[PDB]
Amino acid sequence: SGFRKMAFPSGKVEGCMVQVTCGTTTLNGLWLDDVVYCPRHVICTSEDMLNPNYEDLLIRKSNHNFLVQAGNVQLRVIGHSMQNCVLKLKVDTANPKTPKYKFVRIQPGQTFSVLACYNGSPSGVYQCAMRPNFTIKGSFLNGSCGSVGFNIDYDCVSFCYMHHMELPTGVHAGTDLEGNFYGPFVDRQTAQAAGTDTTITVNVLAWLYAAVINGDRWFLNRFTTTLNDFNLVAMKYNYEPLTQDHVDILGPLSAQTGIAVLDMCASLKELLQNGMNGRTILGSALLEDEFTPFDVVRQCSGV
Amino acid sequence: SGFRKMAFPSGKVEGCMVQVTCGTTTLNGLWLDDVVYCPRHVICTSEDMLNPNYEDLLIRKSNHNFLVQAGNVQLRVIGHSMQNCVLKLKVDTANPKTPKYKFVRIQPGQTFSVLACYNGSPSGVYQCAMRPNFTIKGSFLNGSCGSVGFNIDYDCVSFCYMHHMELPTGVHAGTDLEGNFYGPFVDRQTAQAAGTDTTITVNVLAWLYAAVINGDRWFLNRFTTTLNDFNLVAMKYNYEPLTQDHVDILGPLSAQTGIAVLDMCASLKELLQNGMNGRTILGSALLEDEFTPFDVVRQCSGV
Ligand SMILES: *C(=O)[C@H](C[C@@H]1CCNC1=O)NC(=O)[C@H](CC1CCCCC1)NC(=O)c1cc2ccccc2[nH]1
Ligand SMILES: *C(=O)[C@H](C[C@@H]1CCNC1=O)NC(=O)[C@H](CC1CCCCC1)NC(=O)c1cc2ccccc2[nH]1
Repeated sequence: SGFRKMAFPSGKVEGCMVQVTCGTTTLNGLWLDDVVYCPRHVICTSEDMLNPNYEDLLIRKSNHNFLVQAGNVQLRVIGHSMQNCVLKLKVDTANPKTPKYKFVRIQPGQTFSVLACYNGSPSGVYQCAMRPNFTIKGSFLNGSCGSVGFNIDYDCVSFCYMHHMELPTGVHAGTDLEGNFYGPFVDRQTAQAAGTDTTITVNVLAWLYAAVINGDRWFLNRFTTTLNDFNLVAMKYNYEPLTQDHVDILGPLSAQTGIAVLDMCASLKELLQNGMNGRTILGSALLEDEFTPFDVVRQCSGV
Repeated sequence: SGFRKMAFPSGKVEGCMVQVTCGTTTLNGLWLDDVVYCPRHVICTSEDMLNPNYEDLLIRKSNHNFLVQAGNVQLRVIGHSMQNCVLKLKVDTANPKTPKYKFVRIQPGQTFSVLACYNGSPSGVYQCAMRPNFTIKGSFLNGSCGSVGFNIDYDCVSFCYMHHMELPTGVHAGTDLEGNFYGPFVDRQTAQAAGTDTTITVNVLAWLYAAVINGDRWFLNRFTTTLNDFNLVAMKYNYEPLTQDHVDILGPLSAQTGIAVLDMCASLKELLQNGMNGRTILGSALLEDEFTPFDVVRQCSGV
């Protein structure tokens, strides 16, 4: 029993983290085979953060301008190139700790683990969701750029996020490992800001199922609703619409608990219209939306 | 910016996890140098869980009754002994991945990271506090026994918890790595249950400071209180008393924010008597008590 925000074990990613320095800027890089991946804004000086032309900035660089350090061993850079908003630094040594890996872009509402790093040294690991507005609510200080987000399946690491910047509201923006930003954000200085966000409905329903599996039942009721009537309520409370595919994805949890999805939707409707009346669910006084149905199944396998 | 429940990177502990089987019972062990540590209840059969005599059960065992597997390599057991509620299985190979380590017993109100494991394979990592009643609110299924809790300081792992059992309320109980239980719990079948718990006041104040550092200020006020008047309120709301040592420990966070500790105590008094009036702090609608002052400083270093 119990239900925690749980990250994947981070050792396979720890063995990939390095430090990259260009000029006076230090951030992290990801070393896989003989390539180190990092944010291209490592090459930007304070004097040209408004409208950097990265193609020009990079043409003016040589391999020796990039200092890469893996633990206390310097890696020699033997090529450099840009891939969208990431740099690829070819080094003369393949990482002996390279795990099986993939580069996968995730969807809003999906979750992943972040290994926060500074100076190429891992500091902490935590779980995050990609919000509907393509930001993440992370925990990142100066120096954390190049830290990555990932999921692990069997022994394969699927990297899905590299950190680039913090927006004015304190949420975070970055790219996939092909260097393409999540959301309408750019690696230059603007007034860019997080757009309106919404709550991830299917995840809230998954977490209510987690709660039932863990013995929290007070929010259940004898009612059911139709999908259309539920989505009218969802729209009123800034929740994403629930689709039949979402209902299908919740099938296993519904079977395990014996509570039909539209029955649980009636509970969620009542929680949105009435609140919790001083009670808690899985130790929270808010409806939690950063657990996917797969996260719940993985963690609450057989109660 | 941002504030997350963050665990320590788990790779140094991943390299220590093994599987231990005795009879039909499989759980996890911790392999350090040439010793594997695991819960002694691995030797208990279903027929003697009410009043096992572990001294007798172990005298009837031989080394070959213990099957230890590290990845897909079997380790040969060459000695066995009991240390309080842990078994020590001497094996014929020193773990080449042994980190620098210590065995440290923690205090209630202290936090640590748990590497949940099954069949000697790490599954997830999360942060936990030792409650005042010496339970932990973990996430553990069948097979998780022998999973450990730890903190990391520089490159030294301080192991502080090994998992043994779940209580009837769904919270968890275990030992330090010397095999001594946290709290009034035993590794035999009884009606034992978690005793009354309380909220960790100094941790709530630390988290309010984290919130201020992260831009949540709505709960601040112009008032201050005395320590005695605050502790009268604490007692009414089942909070631990706040000591002058706690005030001293909060010194750095108070200096960084410019908010005196007894000024923040006045805010906490108002939150306990009035509630939050529909607002949130660091994404929570409850007062959070599983971050220590050190956790806050480590994560919110320089905003
Ligand atoms: C890389 O390590 C950091 C990570 C920041 C630091 C604080 N918290 C984080 O996540 N990235 C930055 O500091 C970027 C660097 C820019 C260089 C030029 C191209 C764009 C990225 N800057 C910011 O994250 C930043 C600047 C800024 C100014 C005003 C409001 C918000 C804001 N965010
Ligand atoms: C080891 O892997 C497990 C971990 C449990 C499983 C479910 N969640 C956990 O944390 N440990 C157990 O199953 C113990 C084994 C006992 C063997 C004999 C000596 C004491 C431990 N049992 C329990 O955790 C347990 C049994 C039980 C019965 C009734 C109410 C609660 C309860 N808890």
